[PDB]
Amino acid sequence: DPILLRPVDDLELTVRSANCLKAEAIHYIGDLVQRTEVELLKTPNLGKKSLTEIKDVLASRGLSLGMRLENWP
Amino acid sequence: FGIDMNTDYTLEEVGKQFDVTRERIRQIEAKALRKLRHPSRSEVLRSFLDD
DNA sequence: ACCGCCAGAGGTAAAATAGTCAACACGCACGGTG
DNA sequence: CACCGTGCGTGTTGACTATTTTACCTCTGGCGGTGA
Repeated sequence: DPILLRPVDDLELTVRSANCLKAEAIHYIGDLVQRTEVELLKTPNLGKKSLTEIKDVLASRGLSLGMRLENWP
Repeated sequence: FGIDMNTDYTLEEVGKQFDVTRERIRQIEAKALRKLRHPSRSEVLRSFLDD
């Protein structure tokens, strides 16, 4: 989807969440959505509030977790 | 900048009213600018950018 | 017809002011542990 | 649920450089006095 390949910067996340993503080196939303709640919690320095924010922002645009993508990019 | 007013007040008077020493008010102004800069808040203002 | 005289318009100095670039307290706030 | 240990946003100097005006020389137009 055109929206997924956009970088996480446009996702309008917090500074701590942005730093966590940078540490995870997740470029595209398409790659991020493939993951799940537990896998996201595996990331250090990230608590329940950050994951809740990520879920809320993904749901605002209608995005969620669990969708498996192939040949992406 | 002077939006809805009659002078482009410099930082000194803005600090007088907002109590500070320039560098903080400079700080407040830059955040706002980088903010209005990201997409999702500057598409129509971009349109007004003759291209 | 000529010749000495006057004032408006530029290039370079110099003083003043504004914008630019890295540390310390301090109070919330998040995360570990019980 | 409760308590304590860091993280981090929120307010604070000092030294440096880039406009900005203001004033000082110099060109170069205009000008009027004086003359069968």
